Amino acid sequence: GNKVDLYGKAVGLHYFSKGNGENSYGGNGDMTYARLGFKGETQINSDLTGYGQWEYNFQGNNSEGADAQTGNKTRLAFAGLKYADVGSFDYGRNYGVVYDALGYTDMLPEFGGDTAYSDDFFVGRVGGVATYRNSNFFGLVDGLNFAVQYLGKNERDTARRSNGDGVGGSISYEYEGFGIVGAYGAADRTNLQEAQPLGNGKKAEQWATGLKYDANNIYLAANYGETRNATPITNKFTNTSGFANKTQDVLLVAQYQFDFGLRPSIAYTKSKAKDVEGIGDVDLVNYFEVGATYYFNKNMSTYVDYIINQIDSDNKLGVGSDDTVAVGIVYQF
Amino acid sequence: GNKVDLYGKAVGLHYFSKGNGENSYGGNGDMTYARLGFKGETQINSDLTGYGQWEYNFQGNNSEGADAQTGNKTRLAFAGLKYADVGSFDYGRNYGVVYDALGYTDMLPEFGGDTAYSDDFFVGRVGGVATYRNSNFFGLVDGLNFAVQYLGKNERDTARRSNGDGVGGSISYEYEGFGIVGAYGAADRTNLQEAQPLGNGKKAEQWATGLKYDANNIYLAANYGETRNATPITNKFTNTSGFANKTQDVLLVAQYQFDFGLRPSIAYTKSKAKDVEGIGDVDLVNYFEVGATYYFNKNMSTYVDYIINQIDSDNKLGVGSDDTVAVGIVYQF
Amino acid sequence: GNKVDLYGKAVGLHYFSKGNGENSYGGNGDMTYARLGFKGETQINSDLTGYGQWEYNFQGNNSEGADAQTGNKTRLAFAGLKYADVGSFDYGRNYGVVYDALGYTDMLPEFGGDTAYSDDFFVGRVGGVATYRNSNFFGLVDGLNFAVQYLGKNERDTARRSNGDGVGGSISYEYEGFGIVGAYGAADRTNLQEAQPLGNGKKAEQWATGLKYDANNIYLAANYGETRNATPITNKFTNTSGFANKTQDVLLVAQYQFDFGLRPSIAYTKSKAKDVEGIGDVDLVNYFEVGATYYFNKNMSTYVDYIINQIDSDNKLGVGSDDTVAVGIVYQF
Repeated sequence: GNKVDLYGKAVGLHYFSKGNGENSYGGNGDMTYARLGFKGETQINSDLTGYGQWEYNFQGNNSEGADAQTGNKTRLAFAGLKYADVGSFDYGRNYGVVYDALGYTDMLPEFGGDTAYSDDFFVGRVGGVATYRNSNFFGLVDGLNFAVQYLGKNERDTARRSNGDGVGGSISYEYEGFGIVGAYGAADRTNLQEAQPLGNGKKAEQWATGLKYDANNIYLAANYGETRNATPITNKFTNTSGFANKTQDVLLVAQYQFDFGLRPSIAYTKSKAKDVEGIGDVDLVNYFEVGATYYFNKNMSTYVDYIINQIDSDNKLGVGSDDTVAVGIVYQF
Repeated sequence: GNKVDLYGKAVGLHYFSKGNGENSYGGNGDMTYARLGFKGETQINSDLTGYGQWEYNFQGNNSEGADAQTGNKTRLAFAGLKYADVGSFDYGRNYGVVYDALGYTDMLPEFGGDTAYSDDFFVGRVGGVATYRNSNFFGLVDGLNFAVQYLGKNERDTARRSNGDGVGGSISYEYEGFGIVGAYGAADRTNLQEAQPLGNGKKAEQWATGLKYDANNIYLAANYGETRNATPITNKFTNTSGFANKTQDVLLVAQYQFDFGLRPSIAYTKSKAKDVEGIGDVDLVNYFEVGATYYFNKNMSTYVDYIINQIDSDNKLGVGSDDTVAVGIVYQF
Repeated sequence: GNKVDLYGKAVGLHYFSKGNGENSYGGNGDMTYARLGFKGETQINSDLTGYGQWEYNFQGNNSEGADAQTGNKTRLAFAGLKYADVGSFDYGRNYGVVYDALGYTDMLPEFGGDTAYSDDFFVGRVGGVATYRNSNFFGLVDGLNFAVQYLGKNERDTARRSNGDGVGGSISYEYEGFGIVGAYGAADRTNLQEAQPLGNGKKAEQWATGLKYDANNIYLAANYGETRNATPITNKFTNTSGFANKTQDVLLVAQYQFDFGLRPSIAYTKSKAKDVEGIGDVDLVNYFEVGATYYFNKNMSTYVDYIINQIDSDNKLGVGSDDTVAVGIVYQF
């Protein structure tokens, strides 16, 4: 009793931004890519299931010469066991447990989910996490789920992609279409992260809450959160980098799914950094979004996503101020 | 109604050239490799189909240490829609539209197709092309096909793999075994390509025609074409590089497919560069070919391909003059 | 009549060693990874089969930034034909023919098989080998198998991953649960390998014998062998490297497979280098092993593997002296 799906997609994708767009939200040019993965689950006995998943990203916008591997990576690689009502345990490269909140708004046709950074403690995909999850409180409270996650230190060659040991968890409750969630994690920073000019402190912290309504073809969600010493940043003026001492983040989304397959979307996102060395307060992300995806069926879709960028041109860190529109065509299986 | 094929091959492949063969057509040594891809198509309704394809090359002749990734790349990555008789549209990394002509002779057991360079405007696979294709003139003229293709600028880190914006197209007509085709495209060159010592001008151009007979187990084809500022070249003496101001190219092939599975092949190819800075005229490619593939069935084959190289030893750009023979064994699915 | 299996596994894997473990057997930290491959065989006729295989390793312990590709590689890539009782021939990247002996002890839950180095002449996976194998002596002697293998020179950018031309072979005999095997190969060393400070001589040689009992849920095996100028080594003091002039190697393993799925393991391995320039004799590997794998079924397992490391802290080459324990969870298909 094993079921394994090989799965994947090919995404023709193009970004339009003015001139460069070295000063835009998303950039400019061909951004085509493809994903390949497997996900499998085996029924060991009536109460026990083993499972594994691996997912890889292959850029489609590189040449076949020396730059062939740019932006190619494993996204996920983990395996786990799930026991009757006791919970599931998995270990590997997987989603940070703060993403249990951030996933609420990470729903846009192309962009969005800006604070769910990869290899960034608990907000995005990350290496070496052991994750325990429980559904419906051991089978006793329908709708009430929680998780705890242990993050092992990754002392890598850059501060940006490193972390120390840490712990995080999440609790959520869902009831006839509504959902609420909170997630928090904290971890040591490594000596290399500390040596960065930007950000100061021995612990990283990230938290977020989420509210959503997801029924009757309507999708509405909001996320609010803060981080300490955890959001990666760069000052394009001094070419210095590191982490924001604090940030406060808000993300809102509203979508509707029409039976004929159109799914319009609007959204707002703002992330503001505070106590940044040599700057003080400074916006990281600030935009409105209008977009749509058209689903032809479960295997084919197309979309447009427009980021009306509200970052101003005198942003003190050099964050791009121009708009970006993406257009995509997607075959997936 | 989705059909997706995972497909691939493992190719044990060895090249024999004298000494190095640093001065040969093809080189020398192990050239084993494998390909993995998917290709999928979904029937959206009776008249509309969505489709996607991704294909990757994994060299099999690298070690498992630092050189593990040499020559590994995505070859194709695109998705598209095809509507009743109106045409097909796809976007991504795909074959340049001049390959609609060059494919006629790109038929040898191992070598051949020399002017179908990758990441070279319209002659080979290339990034960021939007391609429209029409079969049988909207359903009105059986056998008459055309295409137009829009190439978005790729300002990459090398001249060799860069291009500016451009447009190309092709028209072909097939009738009881005979086929004729023409294709032309033109594009801006980028500032980096212009700064190269070899080749001068603001536009690249490539064109080719093709004639073939493909029936009764016979395959015969010829391609003639020219390029301006588009064929990549190197002078091994001065170690300078760039593009040939002009080239003129001819490719001929003849093959026969015996029912017992042997498919012998002979061929001629010559590509000559003109107005090369500091040289004038100079051959790029000039050889005869004799070879065969033996098909055991649709999944297994073996072949030998011998390139009787007619480049002379005093070639002014340093183009290799020695012969090369390849021997391959292929399992594919 | 083609059968192709896509296959793979996701392995959550963690190593525990004291402090660094820069001075341990196995290291420390997340070592998660995934494998993807295909293996196919086509029945050409009643007596002839074609076959191909490709296998790749994707690390799961890298970040998605610049280090994304570390430790990623093709492990195997070859294709072949197998004729009735005459034998099989394949060419590509495959197991060196000395591994026909070393495979006997390469059976531990995580570690073990220490002398089966990759890209190391005939002991491990290697590029450009043509391998002929015969089962049951042409169909005439049940249980008696042999092989010969031709290794083409690989002049790569490092000594460690290079080799010259060579030949190796193996002969084995199996009879109601017992097996005996011998394998030997020799090859030229390349000029780059010769220029290394460690190891001196024009030929590499590697041989090994094996004995095993494999029946009634018992597994016992021993391997003994020697090498000349073939085992790669480093002196962490002088930061010099190359090959051991000689080594002598022994590997023992004993395991039991309980019907309920537990498979305990114990093992001993010692590899000693001799005539090392500026040192004389020096241990390379010396440990005992205790471990177990628990198989839930054919798709799911977990294991622990503990290396009681007997290398001392004053080892003259700087070989790590500390212990390592690994813990893994594996989903495979």
